[PDB]
Amino acid sequence: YTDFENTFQKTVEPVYQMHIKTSKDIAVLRSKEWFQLDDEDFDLLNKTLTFETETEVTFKNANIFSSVKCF
Amino acid sequence: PVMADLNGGLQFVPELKEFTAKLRKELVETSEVRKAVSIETALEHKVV
Amino acid sequence: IPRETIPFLHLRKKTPAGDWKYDRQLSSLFLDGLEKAAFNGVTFKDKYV
Repeated sequence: YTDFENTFQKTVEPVYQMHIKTSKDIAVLRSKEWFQLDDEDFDLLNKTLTFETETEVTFKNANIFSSVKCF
Repeated sequence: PVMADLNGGLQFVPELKEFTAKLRKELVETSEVRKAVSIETALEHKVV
Repeated sequence: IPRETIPFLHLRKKTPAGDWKYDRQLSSLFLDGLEKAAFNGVTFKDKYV
């Protein structure tokens, strides 16, 4: 089959944990567009963040996704 | 006997040790932050 | 203490320029401690020297 236009995939990514040890990690996180916070001034230093993400990918072909969403 | 002070006015800054440490800390922090952000942007570009 | 005079025993405070100068507050504290040690006596209990 090659009807990739009709193919889609939802996957619940495994729960990820990050320990913020230094301000370098905070700067790296804030440099990511996808990483958004309700309270932009939230103090992330010395804190543990848990990410529970769901990925929706629509395929263009066998290898390259036509669109990738991770929410 | 003569004391020549060729210090360049370094004695007039208050808390010279702490201010020197602050300068080095700000420079190092900027360097590591920029390097980490550049590396992560590069990895995001490569995976995308 | 007289005004504008340096006691024989005093404590010096480091100025922002880095030099040690006579300080009224520290000198008064030290002289008060000496007065108390002279009149009431000073204990050194639980002091390991």
